[PDB]
Amino acid sequence: SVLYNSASFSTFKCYGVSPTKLNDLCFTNVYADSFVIRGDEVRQIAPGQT
Amino acid sequence: QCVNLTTRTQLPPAYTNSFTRGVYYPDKVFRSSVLHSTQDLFLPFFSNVTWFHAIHVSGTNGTKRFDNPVLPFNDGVYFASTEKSNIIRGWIFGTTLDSKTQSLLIVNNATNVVIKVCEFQFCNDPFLGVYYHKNNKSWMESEFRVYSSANNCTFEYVSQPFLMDLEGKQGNFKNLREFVFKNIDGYFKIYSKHTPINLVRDLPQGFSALEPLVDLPIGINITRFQTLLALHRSYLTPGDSSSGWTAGAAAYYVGYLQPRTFLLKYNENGTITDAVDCALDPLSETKCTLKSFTVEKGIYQTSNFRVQPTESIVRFPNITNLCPFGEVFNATRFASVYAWNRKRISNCVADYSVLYNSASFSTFKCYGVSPTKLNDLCFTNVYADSFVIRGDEVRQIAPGQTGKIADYNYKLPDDFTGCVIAWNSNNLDSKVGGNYNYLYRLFRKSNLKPF
Amino acid sequence: FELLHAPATVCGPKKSTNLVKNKCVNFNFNGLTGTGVLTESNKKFLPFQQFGRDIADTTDAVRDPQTLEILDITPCSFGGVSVITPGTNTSNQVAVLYQ
Amino acid sequence: ERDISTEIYQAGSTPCNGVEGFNCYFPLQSYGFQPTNGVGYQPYRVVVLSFELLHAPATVCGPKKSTNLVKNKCVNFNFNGLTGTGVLTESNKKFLPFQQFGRDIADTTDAVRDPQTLEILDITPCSFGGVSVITPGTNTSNQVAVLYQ
Amino acid sequence: PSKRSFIEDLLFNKVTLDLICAQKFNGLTV
Amino acid sequence: NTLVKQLSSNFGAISSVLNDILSRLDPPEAEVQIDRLITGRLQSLQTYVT
Amino acid sequence: NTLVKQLSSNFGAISSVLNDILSRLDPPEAEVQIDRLITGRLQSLQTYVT
Ligand SMILES: C=CC1=C(C)/C(=C/c2[nH]c(/C=C3N=C(/C=C4\NC(=O)C(C)=C4C=C)C(C)=C\3CCC(=O)O)c(CCC(=O)O)c2C)NC1=O
Ligand SMILES: *[C@@H]1O[C@H](CO)[C@@H](O[C@@H]2O[C@H](CO)[C@@H](O)[C@H](O)[C@H]2NC(C)=O)[C@H](O)[C@H]1NC(C)=O
Ligand SMILES: *[C@@H]1O[C@H](CO)[C@@H](O[C@@H]2O[C@H](CO)[C@@H](O)[C@H](O)[C@H]2NC(C)=O)[C@H](O)[C@H]1NC(C)=O
Ligand SMILES: *[C@@H]1O[C@H](CO)[C@@H](O[C@@H]2O[C@H](CO)[C@@H](O)[C@H](O)[C@H]2NC(C)=O)[C@H](O)[C@H]1NC(C)=O
Ligand SMILES: *[C@@H]1O[C@H](CO)[C@@H](O)[C@H](O)[C@H]1NC(C)=O
Ligand SMILES: *[C@@H]1O[C@H](CO)[C@@H](O)[C@H](O)[C@H]1NC(C)=O
Ligand SMILES: *[C@@H]1O[C@H](CO)[C@@H](O)[C@H](O)[C@H]1NC(C)=O
Ligand SMILES: *[C@@H]1O[C@H](CO)[C@@H](O)[C@H](O)[C@H]1NC(C)=O
Ligand SMILES: *[C@@H]1O[C@H](CO)[C@@H](O)[C@H](O)[C@H]1NC(C)=O
Ligand SMILES: *[C@@H]1O[C@H](CO)[C@@H](O)[C@H](O)[C@H]1NC(C)=O
Ligand SMILES: *[C@@H]1O[C@H](CO)[C@@H](O)[C@H](O)[C@H]1NC(C)=O
Ligand SMILES: *[C@@H]1O[C@H](CO)[C@@H](O)[C@H](O)[C@H]1NC(C)=O
Ligand SMILES: *[C@@H]1O[C@H](CO)[C@@H](O)[C@H](O)[C@H]1NC(C)=O
Repeated sequence: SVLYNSASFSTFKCYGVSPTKLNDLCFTNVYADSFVIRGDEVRQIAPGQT
Repeated sequence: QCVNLTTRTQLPPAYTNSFTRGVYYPDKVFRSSVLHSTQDLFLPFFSNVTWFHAIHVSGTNGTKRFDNPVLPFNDGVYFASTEKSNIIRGWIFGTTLDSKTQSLLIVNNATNVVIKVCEFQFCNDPFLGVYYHKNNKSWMESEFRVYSSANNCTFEYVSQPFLMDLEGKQGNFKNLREFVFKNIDGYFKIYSKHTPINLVRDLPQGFSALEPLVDLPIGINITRFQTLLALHRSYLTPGDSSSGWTAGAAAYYVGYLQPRTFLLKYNENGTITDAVDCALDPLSETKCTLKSFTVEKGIYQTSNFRVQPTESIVRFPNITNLCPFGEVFNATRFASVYAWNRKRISNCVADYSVLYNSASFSTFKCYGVSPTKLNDLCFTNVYADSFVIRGDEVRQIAPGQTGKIADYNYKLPDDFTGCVIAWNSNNLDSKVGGNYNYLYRLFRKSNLKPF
Repeated sequence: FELLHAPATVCGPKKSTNLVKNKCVNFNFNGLTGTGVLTESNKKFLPFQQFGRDIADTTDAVRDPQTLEILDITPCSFGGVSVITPGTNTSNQVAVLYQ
Repeated sequence: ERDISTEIYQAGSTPCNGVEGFNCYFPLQSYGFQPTNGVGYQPYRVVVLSFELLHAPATVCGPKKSTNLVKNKCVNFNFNGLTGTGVLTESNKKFLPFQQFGRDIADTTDAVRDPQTLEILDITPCSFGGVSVITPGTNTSNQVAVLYQ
Repeated sequence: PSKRSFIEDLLFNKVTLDLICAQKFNGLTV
Repeated sequence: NTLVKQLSSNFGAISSVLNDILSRLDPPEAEVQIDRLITGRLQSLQTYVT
Repeated sequence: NTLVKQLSSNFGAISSVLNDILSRLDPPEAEVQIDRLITGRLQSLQTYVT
């Protein structure tokens, strides 16, 4: 919570889990990806979205 | 480090009935006094498993087998070793088994359980070697010839030290060590089981379940593997390194997993004691349908079936309506740049594919659509345009591209579904005295609208 | 190119494959998709009629576009499976019935 | 899945064999990024977080003040996200070392392993029941009896 | 061939018991 | 007969033919159409059983 | 026993436990999931009563 509150990311939306609830749940071995894309593609990453 | 051995004797492979071994705990949830039906990777019951045994047959030119071949991995492996003198030692997993790709290595080198995933340049005949010294009557590890190099690697684990016996034991095989290796979703899952037995060959008919041990987070591609044996060198094996050796008696069995559905019986302590394979024979299918190990007498409806279709045919009306599409291209005379001709095509069948490859244009490029896709879609009131330019305007003539006055004459739309088909014309548009027939625009008052 | 303004006028460069009968396969006659046995027919169509039907709107006939012939439709055989057992206590044999 | 292969694209019916000739394109193409461009040209840094659940003992999650353990009185609990209510008591069903929690016929959890002290506990939902009223009729009187079943 | 009496024949011919293949298309068995 | 006739009904889907929906629609949009057809036919079968 | 076993199906939701759905979702996004689960269990209970 406090992490993304300060960072002020422009694009942020979470699927299948609420961002406010994220502090409560417990996971196993969270992954993290990272790359750089063109502007249009930033509005083009989503599950089942061609 | 390589010592590629000799003196091997040829022998056909041997196969064995696997009986009902190979059941493991598929989930980490306690259950008691229930029957659970689940589908997963299991070893099918009563399957032919490959039996590789290392033994030195006495006599003149006796059968000397040192079987450490490359075995495909497929989708999982069941590996059961029957042992009395500690010959089977470790496993090597990979795809190309050289420095080009990562290669997992598990080894039990008599002191630690060493797990590495390093880009080893593995030898053709990797092994470890135990030397027996006659005076002290002691057995000691002496050769470690597995990998020539080790680089570019991330995971590594080493366990606590121990001192393992290395004596060559006579008699009969008595220890049974059986393992299951799976590779799912970046996880290398290992299951194991250990039991005292007494048998000279084959597998015991007793049933046993296998308990998870570790799930290594590796995430490497694996398609082949190999096992490692501990050979014996002493005064009884004269010769060089390649021939002066003998192999202690050992045997291991390899079986392959397949996706199957099992009915598993949990006891009151939660240890799996029985299982039923739901695709072995009609009786087992009935047991799985009825969800019990006991069925009374009668007739039971158990499944359905169908005759699977074997081929597929597609029939469409005989095509007899060709297009004049190729006729506009075969134009004896081309129009001017400003007076670019527009052709309308409708009530026909698009046939771009044959024209594309056969003509072999100099500059064929298309944006936003593939030619094959163009055959699989529809268009309404197809339009065709053509003109003549020079070499430099070819770069200029493009979607969303500006340029000179001639480029401004025919401005492509910024968003325009179309693509360029240009070809050179030197043997037909060249005149020794100068071809002044065609005229263009070099200076214009303003620009022009698209199309 | 343009679209979504009028009924389509140029479409579908279509390839055709050979015809097989007496073995149930996937078929496609002018977009009529399905599976089954193709066989010769005796029912006669009027010149403009493409494919027949039954009381329950089941396609039990078709006309081949190229050779102008009437073929039937008869599904791949299927049925239930039954196991006759004398009891797991008494014996371990079974007899299988395909219905 | 990831792909770093760099081989000549061969859509056309011509064997390129790494010639980069006609109808032999190179499938991987480069961006062009300059600050003086359009509104949609600016590069974006995308970071995708991915989770997975109910596959192992929990190892990554937030900092909540773990409280003391109270038993024999049915209270709210939260064991690694497995929320619920019920009586917690000592368990006699032995767990194998790799097993975490047990379930029942109805796929309901009735046993858990304590993440801190590494001990097994039972979960039995609080006592509950139905209530019935015995009445002689408001025409006669207004006394009633209650039956807990 | 079937040892049925006269009245049984008269009763069997008054009740009329392809529709079966049409219904057989979608996994309906009798 | 009626149990068969219920097959030739959209039940709110785009097309009553199961294959023709998936032939011209992406997976995660056609999923809801197939899920509507499934429950329609399931109710039409439950009625006959009762 | 069939009723009890039917109690633990997905019916189209993400998971079959109401507590799990409530734990990781905002009510505006959990309402539809819970609605699907409710209609499934309601159909099951009506079948049992009949
Ligand atoms: C590869 C050949 C191999 C050898 C020679 C081997 C020997 C070996 N394993 C032992 C225990 C054990 N060995 C293991 C596990 C392993 N041990 C390993 O070498 C590896 C790689 C694993 C893990 C995958 C375990 C878990 C035990 C304890 C068994 C028990 O007491 O329950 C023991 C002492 C107890 C005994 O003999 O019963 C020996 C001598 N184990 C082997 O697997
Ligand atoms: C199970 O084991 C192997 C699987 O490869 C098969 O072995 C064959 O055995 C026959 C004799 O029965 C030999 O003639 C063949 O040459 C063997 N195949 C080899 C060596 O590749 C065996 O047939 C398999 N059994 C079944 C029923 O498939
Ligand atoms: C078995 O393998 C382990 C792992 O390499 C060996 O342990 C290493 O031994 C060397 C020898 O001096 C040390 O320098 C390393 O620090 C050890 N690595 C450890 C402890 O992680 C072990 O020696 C091998 N067994 C034998 C008999 O050599
Ligand atoms: C994982 O397994 C192997 C290792 O890379 C790959 O299979 C190879 O595929 C190429 C191209 O199809 C072939 O030329 C090789 O012969 C294959 N190797 C073998 C041993 O058959 C496979 O593609 C890999 N897949 C992924 C996703 O990494
Ligand atoms: C950049 O990284 C630093 C690391 O100290 C961090 O403090 C800062 O918040 C980061 N900037 C962001 C997340 O915008
Ligand atoms: C490995 O075996 C090959 C096969 O003949 C041989 O040519 C090579 O010399 C061997 N490598 C050694 C002995 O190091
Ligand atoms: C027997 O093995 C031990 C191993 O430590 C060695 O020290 C000893 O020298 C060996 N015996 C002889 C006679 O070399
Ligand atoms: C392998 O190691 C070499 C060092 O010799 C390094 O240059 C190379 O990048 C490494 N490979 C990978 C995939 O990192
Ligand atoms: C189950 O566990 C108990 C408790 O130790 C033990 O006495 C018994 O032998 C075990 N096995 C069986 C089959 O009950
Ligand atoms: C028409 O053009 C095509 C390709 O441009 C060519 O193959 C064909 O021979 C031409 N037909 C003529 C010139 O009659
Ligand atoms: C198509 O080809 C077949 C095969 O000879 C022929 O009988 C038919 O007349 C042709 N034309 C049409 C429209 O089917
Ligand atoms: C059948 O079951 C009965 C009672 O369980 C038993 O007495 C009898 O021996 C069984 N039949 C056989 C052939 O074992
Ligand atoms: C109860 O019912 C009787 C019968 O209708 C009526 O006469 C009487 O007024 C009612 N109320 C009483 C008894 O308080």
